[PDB]
Amino acid sequence: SMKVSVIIPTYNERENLEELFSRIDNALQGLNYEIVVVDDDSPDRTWEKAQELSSKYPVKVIRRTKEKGLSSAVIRGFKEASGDVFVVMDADLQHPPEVIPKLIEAIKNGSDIAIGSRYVKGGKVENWPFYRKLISKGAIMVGRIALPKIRDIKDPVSGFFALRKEVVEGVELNPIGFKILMEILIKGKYSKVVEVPFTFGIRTIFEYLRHIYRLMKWEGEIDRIVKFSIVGLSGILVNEGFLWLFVNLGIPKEIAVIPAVELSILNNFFWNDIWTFKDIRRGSIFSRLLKFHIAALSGAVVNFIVYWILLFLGIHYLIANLVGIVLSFGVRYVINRHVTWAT
Ligand SMILES: Nc1nc2c(ncn2[C@@H]2O[C@H](COP(=O)(O)OP(=O)(O)O[C@H]3O[C@H](CO)[C@@H](O)[C@H](O)[C@@H]3O)[C@@H](O)[C@H]2O)c(=O)[nH]1
Ligand SMILES: [Mg+2]
Repeated sequence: SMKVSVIIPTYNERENLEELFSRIDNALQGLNYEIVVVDDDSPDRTWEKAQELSSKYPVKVIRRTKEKGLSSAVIRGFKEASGDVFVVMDADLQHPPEVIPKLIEAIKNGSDIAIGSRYVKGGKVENWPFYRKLISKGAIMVGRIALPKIRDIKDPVSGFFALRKEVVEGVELNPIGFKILMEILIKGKYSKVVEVPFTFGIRTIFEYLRHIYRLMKWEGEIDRIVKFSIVGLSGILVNEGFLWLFVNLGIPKEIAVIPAVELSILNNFFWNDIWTFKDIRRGSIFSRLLKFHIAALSGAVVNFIVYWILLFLGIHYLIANLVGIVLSFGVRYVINRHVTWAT
């Protein structure tokens, strides 16, 4: 036997509690389940509805008078729950309790985390327009790319998931976090994660980006970027340095850059292999060298195209030039982190 805590944070949720609880109990009938409801002193009748339903449903109601926030509510729920398996979902019925068996079965089969996912095969998000569905996936893309850990997670931003209690014991999760699932995906202890398709139902970006910056720092990814830029600086030295020498020994300036840029690449790869990424090196050292070349070149292409496009859009050459170097750097790092150094 296992005890299942369905944790549900609430603010102004009322006309949902009756049919929500109805559907949880039917889906979770027989299983030792508890419903933990954290309410941030909502002006809504609720909390008040929830303790009355504590007469007909196993419900433990938490009333926060001087704390607010979706992610902070879930943290508390983790503290107040005695089950072995946690389920987090929303009160507004956008998360269907009928897929909760499918979530817990996935935990039983050996997965530490089970995510109700909109975007895996089978998943749906009805009633949502295509441009709002794009920017969601896309924002998700930025996360999957910036955080290699969650690369394969197609819906890391779900508020609808399940997890084993051991994933969050003794872990400190940011209460200011935008989305709790990713705090768990980054700082949680686990081995397996699975996504479970569900159909999203009927009833900010700069906040999301600061979160990723926080997760990128915590994972040490900001460090990797810092140490990457330092390695690039050395390149500038070895590049210009061998250029001057080359030009002084007769070699024309137009033909001296060619070996000088290449010696800078070799320089930059070397320090990168044995410093920035010494922990995630793999395959041949010649094969990492080959890919690093593809990386430095990819950034050149990205720089060229972005430069010229901005020019056609009317942007100042010096501003188009700066954006084209920045984006070059970004792509060169991403391509290096994911491909050249594939963990
Ligand atoms: N204690 C507390 N509870 C909250 C708060 N805000 C929301 N809750 C509860 O969080 C649930 C969802 O809030 P929504 O306002 O409905 O969020 P959404 O934008 O519709 O859903 C999006 O974010 C969710 C969380 O990640 C996702 O589950 C969903 O996919 C979607 O991305 C509701 O049950 C709501 O009562 C809060 O500030 N404090
Ligand atoms: Mg909602």
